[PDB]
Amino acid sequence: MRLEIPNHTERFGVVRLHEVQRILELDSGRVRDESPAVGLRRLDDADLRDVLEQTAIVVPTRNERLKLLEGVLSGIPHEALILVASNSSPDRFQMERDLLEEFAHLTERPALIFHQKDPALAEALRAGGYPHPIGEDGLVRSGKAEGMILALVFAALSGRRYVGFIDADNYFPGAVWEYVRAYAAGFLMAKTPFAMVRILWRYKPGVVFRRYGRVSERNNRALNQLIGGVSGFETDVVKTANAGEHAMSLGLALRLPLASGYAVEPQELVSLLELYGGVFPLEDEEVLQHGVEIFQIETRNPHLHENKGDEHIRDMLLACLATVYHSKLATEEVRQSVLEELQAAGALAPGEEPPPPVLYPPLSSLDLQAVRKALRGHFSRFRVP
Amino acid sequence: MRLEIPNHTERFGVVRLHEVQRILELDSGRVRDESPAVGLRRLDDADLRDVLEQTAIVVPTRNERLKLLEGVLSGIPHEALILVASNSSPDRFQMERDLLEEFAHLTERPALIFHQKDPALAEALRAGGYPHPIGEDGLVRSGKAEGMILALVFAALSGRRYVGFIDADNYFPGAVWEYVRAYAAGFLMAKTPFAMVRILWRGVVFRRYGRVSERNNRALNQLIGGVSGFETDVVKTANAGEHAMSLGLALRLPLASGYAVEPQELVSLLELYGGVFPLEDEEVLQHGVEIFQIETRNPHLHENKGDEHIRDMLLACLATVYHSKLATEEVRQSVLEELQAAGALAPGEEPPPPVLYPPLSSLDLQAVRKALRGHFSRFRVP
Ligand SMILES: Nc1nc2c(ncn2[C@@H]2O[C@H](COP(=O)(O)OP(=O)(O)O[C@H]3O[C@H](CO)[C@@H](O)[C@H](O)[C@@H]3O)[C@@H](O)[C@H]2O)c(=O)[nH]1
Ligand SMILES: Nc1nc2c(ncn2[C@@H]2O[C@H](COP(=O)(O)OP(=O)(O)O[C@H]3O[C@H](CO)[C@@H](O)[C@H](O)[C@@H]3O)[C@@H](O)[C@H]2O)c(=O)[nH]1
Ligand SMILES: [Mg+2]
Ligand SMILES: [Mg+2]
Ligand SMILES: [Zn+2]
Ligand SMILES: [Zn+2]
Ligand SMILES: [Zn+2]
Ligand SMILES: [Zn+2]
Ligand SMILES: [Zn+2]
Repeated sequence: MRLEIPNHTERFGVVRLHEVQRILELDSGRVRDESPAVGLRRLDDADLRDVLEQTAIVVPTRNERLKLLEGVLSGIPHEALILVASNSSPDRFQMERDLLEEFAHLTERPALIFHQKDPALAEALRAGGYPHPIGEDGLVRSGKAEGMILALVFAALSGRRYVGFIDADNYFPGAVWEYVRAYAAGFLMAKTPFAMVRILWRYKPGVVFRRYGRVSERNNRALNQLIGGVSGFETDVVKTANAGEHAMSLGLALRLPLASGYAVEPQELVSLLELYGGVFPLEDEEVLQHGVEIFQIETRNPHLHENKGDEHIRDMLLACLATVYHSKLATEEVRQSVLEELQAAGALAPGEEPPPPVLYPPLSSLDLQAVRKALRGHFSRFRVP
Repeated sequence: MRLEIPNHTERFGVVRLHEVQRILELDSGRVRDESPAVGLRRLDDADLRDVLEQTAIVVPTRNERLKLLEGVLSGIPHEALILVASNSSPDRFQMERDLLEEFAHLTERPALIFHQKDPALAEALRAGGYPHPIGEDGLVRSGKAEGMILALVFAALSGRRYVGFIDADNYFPGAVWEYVRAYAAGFLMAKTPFAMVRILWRGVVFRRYGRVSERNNRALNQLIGGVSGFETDVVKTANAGEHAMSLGLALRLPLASGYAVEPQELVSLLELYGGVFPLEDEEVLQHGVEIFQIETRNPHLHENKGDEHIRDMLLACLATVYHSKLATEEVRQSVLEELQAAGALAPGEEPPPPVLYPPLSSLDLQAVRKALRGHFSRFRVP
């Protein structure tokens, strides 16, 4: 894989937020006597795989066609561990388990699968002193976030260094291969234990392709405005406010609180800034000397995700602007810019005070020993030989 | 890369057609010390690339969005030599030359490019003892087939062993990568110098394209059964835009003109090496031909929704069979019926015997190498 080097890179405390990098070549081949370029990076097959050998790929699903999910699976590079994080209907979940098993079996690779609403996991969490995801029903709430949270836990338990997420509503397995390799590419270019990689795909000049465009644009702005509010300079750096397909080294993943809804992606960035932007004093000694790199990689393969959702669009916007409005870094100027976008579209007339998004605190607080203690008689269930 | 094992294999003279194989895993990793076997084919990354280091990948284009073509290029595995065969308008060709030059420089890899209507090549072919694809104007005829012929000449010259084709109307570089890894996957599983790999995929739109290719496939299978004496289901890639072949094979093979290119490749295989007619080629007699058919995980999602061509595609293919020297009266009539049934005059129906260029083997490479001497500069994207 050959990417561009980011021409500029926003600095913000110890966070280093790189400008978008285009991928020029999907597959760079095998390094020998190559002539060094200063404007782009070639990443060697070998090293990409070695990185993927330490990488967990979470595939979250809630009643997604089986064909699709199989498609996605066949597309994940061999070296990565697969975790299906399911929340499907009980029937479908079984079908998913059998699907994974055929797959892991035939391709001689380890995987894990689990279900969001599994009581075993709920007590596991709670024993490890992490009761926050559980609901009135005594089970973990439905929500992609809560699924990811549990996937993070497995990632942690399985000793993988990096976690990446790939959505299962992906028609193109070849795409998935790229996104996953691009994660590994990010982590290679990184020179910090604490790295994040976010995939985007921009569309350059309708119903779906048109008016979702102008919302990510707005969403992206509100992040840049948030940064601007602090540095005292405008910036156009953030282009991945929502980035479903994103990855992070586990060391950083466990450090970040997560939000509940569509708010999840945007929050991560806000969190990073609040935590490591040098404004509030910084506790974490190992981050203060290594810093955080954030990569934004522009993929060669389009994001084609099936749907039939309109009111997901409104919400997406709403959630992003919420996380910014309620940031401890939001200057008075930003807060109002944001509130005006909201009202002037769809949310509370007078009279707006957009719900503060609700935040699970970092997993760094979950005693992993307790969890290991608590699922001993079960780990062979989640595990798919 | 992991694939299914073909669950059967038609033997026809020394030709072996494999039943379709699904790719199960796009990327099987590095086989480093690994316990092999099971009922699938696993192909090591290292072996795959060593094969691509011997592979030319031809990208034909007539007047296609540049952004599409950059895409396609970006998906070709690094090891593979890129040949852009152009027949675009004067203006565009320039832009294409630039595009490629940029890409190859930036990614440090050899490419070549030519225009189908370049006079220098027409002179070269005529020198090579091969005037056949030249039109009246004195320039090479338009049509994809003619482009491929030229690209094969470049392939032979560049001394690569294996030639793959990839159409540029392709929206997903990821798909492109899978195709080219599949071509290598094919050649790796072959136990012969003479191998061929053919890729396929599985409103009221694509219903039209379906029933016709299943009809094109059926036609080819009928060709086979009429000879063997027993019906077969095996040909599923009568049309195969994305295909590859070891070069040794390609130069032995006479090429048809229209949408006859793909079907005719199979028919000529069967006629030359099916054991019916005298087969004299000490090497093919002794090594035989393997044809693979690989079902890809990534959809063929191209730039199209037009119906005039579709009929023509059917007519083309059914003609190649009708006019085969292997067709039986039964096989002939069955074609004629479908072909009238769809679109073709009631009485006087005898679909055009397609026109075929003789094998490229019948060409002197040193002659063309002499003739292109002052010109290699402009073809090679230096
Ligand atoms: N474990 C779990 N998985 C879920 C849940 N709900 C959905 N999923 C699965 O996780 C993915 C969520 O995808 P969608 O339901 O398609 O959400 P979306 O509206 O397409 O939005 C996505 O893309 C955006 C683009 O960057 C993202 O902003 C967003 O977070 C999300 O990933 C899907 O693969 C789905 O099958 C859940 O409650 N729990
Ligand atoms: N060099 C050259 N290229 C051409 C010419 N005409 C078309 N091409 C290019 O070669 C490819 C042929 O694709 P289309 O022109 O889109 O043909 P099609 O009707 O889409 O059919 C394609 O797909 C089918 C899939 O198996 C095939 O059956 C068919 O042969 C062809 O590849 C495209 O990249 C096209 O721009 C030509 O005269 N010369
Ligand atoms: Mg989706
Ligand atoms: Mg086409
Ligand atoms: Zn810049
Ligand atoms: Zn996506
Ligand atoms: Zn069969
Ligand atoms: Zn021999
Ligand atoms: Zn195709």
